[PDB]
Amino acid sequence: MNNYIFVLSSLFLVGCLGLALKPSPIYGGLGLIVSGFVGCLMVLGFGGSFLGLMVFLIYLGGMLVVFGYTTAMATEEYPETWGSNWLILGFLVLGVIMEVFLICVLNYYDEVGVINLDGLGDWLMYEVDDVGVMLEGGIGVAAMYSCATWMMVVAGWSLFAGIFIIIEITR
Amino acid sequence: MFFINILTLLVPILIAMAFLTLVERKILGYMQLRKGPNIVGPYGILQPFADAMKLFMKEPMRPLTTSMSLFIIAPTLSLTLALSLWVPLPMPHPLINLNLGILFILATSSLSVYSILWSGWASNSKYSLFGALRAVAQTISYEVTMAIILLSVLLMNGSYSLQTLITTQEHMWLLLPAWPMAMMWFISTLAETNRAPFDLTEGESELVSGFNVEYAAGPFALFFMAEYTNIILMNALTTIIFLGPLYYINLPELYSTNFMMEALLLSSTFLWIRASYPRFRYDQLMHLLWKNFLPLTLALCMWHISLPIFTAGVPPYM
Amino acid sequence: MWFEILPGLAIMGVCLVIPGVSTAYIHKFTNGGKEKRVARVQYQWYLMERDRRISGVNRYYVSKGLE
Amino acid sequence: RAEYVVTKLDDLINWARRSSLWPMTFGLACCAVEMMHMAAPRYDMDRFGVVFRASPRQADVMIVAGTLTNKMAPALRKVYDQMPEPRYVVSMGSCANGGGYYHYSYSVVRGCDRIVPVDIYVPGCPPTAEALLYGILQLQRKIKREQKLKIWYRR
Amino acid sequence: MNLYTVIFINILLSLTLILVAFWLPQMNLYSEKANPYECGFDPTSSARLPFSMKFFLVAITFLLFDLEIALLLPLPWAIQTIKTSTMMIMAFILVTILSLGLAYEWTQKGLEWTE
Amino acid sequence: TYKYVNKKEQESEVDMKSATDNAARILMWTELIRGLGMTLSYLFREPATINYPFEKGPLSPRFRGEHALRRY
Amino acid sequence: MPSTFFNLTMAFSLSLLGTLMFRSHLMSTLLCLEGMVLSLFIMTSVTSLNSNSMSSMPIPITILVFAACEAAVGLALLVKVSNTYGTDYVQNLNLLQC
Amino acid sequence: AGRISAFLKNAWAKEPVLVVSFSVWGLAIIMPMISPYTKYASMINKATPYNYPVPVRDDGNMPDVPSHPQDPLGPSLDWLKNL
Ligand SMILES: CCCCCCCCCCCCCCCCCC(=O)OC[C@H](COP(=O)(O)OCCN)OC(=O)CCCCCCCCCCCCCCCCC
Ligand SMILES: CCCCCCCCCCCCCCCCCC(=O)OC[C@H](COP(=O)(O)OCCN)OC(=O)CCCCCCCCCCCCCCCCC
Ligand code: SF4
Repeated sequence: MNNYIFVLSSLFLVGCLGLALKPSPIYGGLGLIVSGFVGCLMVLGFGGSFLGLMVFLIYLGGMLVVFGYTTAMATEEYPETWGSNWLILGFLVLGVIMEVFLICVLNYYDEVGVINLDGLGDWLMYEVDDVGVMLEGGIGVAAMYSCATWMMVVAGWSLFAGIFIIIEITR
Repeated sequence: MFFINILTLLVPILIAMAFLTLVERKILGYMQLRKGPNIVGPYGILQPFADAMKLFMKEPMRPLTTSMSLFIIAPTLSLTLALSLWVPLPMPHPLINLNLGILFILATSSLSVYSILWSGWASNSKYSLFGALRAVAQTISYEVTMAIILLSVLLMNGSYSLQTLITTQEHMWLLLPAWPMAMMWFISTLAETNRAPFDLTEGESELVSGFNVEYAAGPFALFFMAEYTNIILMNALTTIIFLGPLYYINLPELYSTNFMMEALLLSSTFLWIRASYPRFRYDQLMHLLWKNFLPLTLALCMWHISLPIFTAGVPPYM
Repeated sequence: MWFEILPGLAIMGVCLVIPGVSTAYIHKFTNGGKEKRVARVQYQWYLMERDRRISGVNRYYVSKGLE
Repeated sequence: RAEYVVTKLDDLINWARRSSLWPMTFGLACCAVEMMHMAAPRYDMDRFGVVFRASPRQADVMIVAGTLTNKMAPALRKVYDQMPEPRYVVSMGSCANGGGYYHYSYSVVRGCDRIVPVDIYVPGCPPTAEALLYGILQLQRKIKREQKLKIWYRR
Repeated sequence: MNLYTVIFINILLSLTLILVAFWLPQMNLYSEKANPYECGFDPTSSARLPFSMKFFLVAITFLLFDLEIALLLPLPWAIQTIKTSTMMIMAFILVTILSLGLAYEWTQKGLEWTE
Repeated sequence: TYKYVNKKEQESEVDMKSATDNAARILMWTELIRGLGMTLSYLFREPATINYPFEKGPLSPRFRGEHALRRY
Repeated sequence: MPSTFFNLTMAFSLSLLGTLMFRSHLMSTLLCLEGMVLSLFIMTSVTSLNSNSMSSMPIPITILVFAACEAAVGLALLVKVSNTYGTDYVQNLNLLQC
Repeated sequence: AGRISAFLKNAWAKEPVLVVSFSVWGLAIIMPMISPYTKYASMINKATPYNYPVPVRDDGNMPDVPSHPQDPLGPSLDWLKNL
């Protein structure tokens, strides 16, 4: 329980590690739908249920296109991804041993407090709201329409122009 | 005492789905002037057990040209999700109430795609690559609308919690305020849940058993167990979001009892469709749904924004 | 005739009432004859975790009669 | 007792395979027309748990209607060698059993049985749709009387 | 925690149902039923070549709108602001420029399946 | 003698009554509803199927099947 | 909170370590560029969600409207890399140094 | 007119979708400007006491609501009732 988010966090670092080794874009895309899901857990492990689901709505319909084009532009006769060579599988297993190494190194140097495996799980929320109402996220994201209505025009204009910026690149 | 609730939540939907395989063969039959199953049981009540027990004895094809890891995970991922969407689905009081209990549906509804993409991509075959690609431009088509047809309804409701609509519908069905939404929702409940008049993905006649052709019996059932399990959700939602049955909280089994009466119609309404209409050729479906529904959606999306502020009808955040 | 369809429906029709009517009677048994008492906000959780602390650790009980 | 349990399991294992057998969307000649009239509202397959699925991986029996030419023959055993192997076969017609007409032509195999092994043979030039239906009811008991767990116990 | 009790199950209900599908059929896998299908012939090409789609531009307009959809989703809470006149306007401004962005593409032959 | 099958196009300056007549065919897609009621007209019919081994369909005295050698 | 951000900063870096070492695909580098964004979404949300800085909660979406609009322009160039070559290999575009 | 008003007649016969969209668009922004009840949306939404109303301290001033809630002074919304 106390070791909840350190697990969700290290399974994210790994979901972004194999993502960095650059297998075929499918098993990288799979490597991001996972880490995007895992991102919905820790964002939600610290409160707001909205923001986590968003990543887990964008980068589903995001990676649904990444499945489409890779079948048309980015794909070999043989994908040759993870269980296909030993150059990736070494630096996929020695990245994880480097992880268990490194985090276990600097709990010995428990002076900067970058990780405190003994003082773990006890510092995650920091005095939230206990008696309270109308506090969740989505009240903040809805400031696009009150008191932060410039985040709104500036991002809407990007999508108004993306629709024109994109076709002149195809044409 | 919670496992005894899941046990009474998953058994009574895998045992229902099974008899939708039957009911999808008889109702279609009598329209075709042909009796369906009559023999294995009294009136075909015992045919899916044969069909089920038949499929877990045949050789699950491990094809020579494939990716045996994603091969096995897609049906694990299909039967998981569409079964796991029943968790917050509120017959009056749900197993798991959620504030964002409908974004849970949308997001997990989208992961039912990757069971169709990873399958046909893993399985080396032209007739399955297509069915994978046939879902890509299908999700691209409706998923813009399964949100806004679902937002603008939940815009004159408040929170995304599905439980609130039982109180929004305490005296009226939302079908009457939003029949335009309910029309396009019905078709968007029909593209998602690829079972359809426009199937386009398991096309027996074009793409024979698309996304599904290299799969033999063992893994094969987990899609039928997932597709016919998902037919009942997206009608069960229409019996919550648009057709609001009776709450009256001293007999909560009146909700669940009228929830039955409409969900079977909307589950029996899909059955008239497959026996009544052909497919959209896969270029119309995205010309039928970015051109005709998408503008008409944004309009009513805009109308229901200026519906309460025009009048007063602001949903409360309880 | 068409009446041979009703078994496929009215056996499917004694199969989707259970997850609705079982979901309540299983709550009332666990929650003490009350409803599950869902908590959407941080206030309704405080009342629980208060009422959890005015009794034995189960929170579906004691009220007036005390002082 | 063990044998009695295994005979009933082997009688109960077959009830599924024989009721819900999914034939395969074959064709090739006139004979296939009668299969449609066996999908028709007179002699319904679906009433017998018999369903057209147009892929072998989903199939449980091949129904060979029509002249099995020499060009089609690789495509007939490339297909029979794509099912799982409770797979069964049915040879509709006299063009598929022996090549009735065209027994002496050069581009016709003189029997489906030259190539794929067969469980049952339906005769008739166009066998009546109530004569495949007698065959796929007879194939439906030809593996009611298979003993695949019995001969495992005594082995 | 209560949901992990629901969903680890459904993996097991799937994972326990798949192990009883590979280890209880009595298989006979040799060579020619494992190899791919293409309707009774040996496939010409290798099944994993460039597909060259034709809806390439619409997939991007979706890729832009899934943001825009996400950029709508806080409206059920935005109406519970005290202003409800910038939320009024700025909700019209977002939906309008979208349809303008959608109508420009609609005329300039974006969603038309290049061919 | 020949008969045109698809030839009716003639712009009669369609009055606003003939527009809704067309604009409610669309926006309620009702031409299809005339098909759903058409299949609803058949589940309530008697399915023509027959229990085969107990109800073997009709033949005629010239139906030629299995050969046989008659005898005086 | 001070166990993930070292673990998320270290997840940004591996993706920065990935989108500088290529492997013969332009479309796996664009792909590695979105998980780069993603660690900044989360390492921005939490900071805006343990501090209860709801006023900054509009930011983790504005960051992300430019995560797909940049990918959109990114994906659309592959259409114009493919239509020259049809292969999408980064080693195939070297005729500018001339 | 005729050269504009009768163009809408085919656009209502054929293309009978954009007419609704372009209408409901133009019919959405226009109605709150001619309403009797649009004033209340920023008022029914301003009455909700989500946060606690901090009381001031009496310093011989502000003849407002005294130290008594049911006292006729102050924002007594009888408009929400009897709307
Ligand atoms: C075969 C491959 C399978 C792998 C993929 C499986 C996909 C599963 C389906 C995806 C889930 C969709 C996203 C869920 C997000 C959580 C939904 C949510 O927002 O509500 C969570 C809820 C708290 O939210 P809320 O209720 O609104 O707060 C107020 C308090 N009532 O209550 C909570 O806080 C609970 C939140 C955590 C629940 C997450 C469930 C994770 C399940 C484990 C997945 C990994 C599988 C295990 C490993 C097996 C190996 C494969
Ligand atoms: C008072 C002032 C304020 C008022 C504001 C409100 C203004 C009024 C708004 C009116 C809205 C009208 C209805 C909106 C939906 C209409 C959608 C539509 O127009 O669909 C058109 C589409 C055809 O498009 P097109 O490509 O042009 O084809 C014709 C080519 N010759 O048609 C199609 O292609 C769809 C075909 C799909 C058919 C599938 C079968 C569906 C099965 C039906 C299930 C029946 C039960 C219904 C259940 C409903 C859900 C509860
Ligand atoms: S046996 Fe007769 S009906 Fe059958 S394929 Fe040959 S000619 Fe045609």
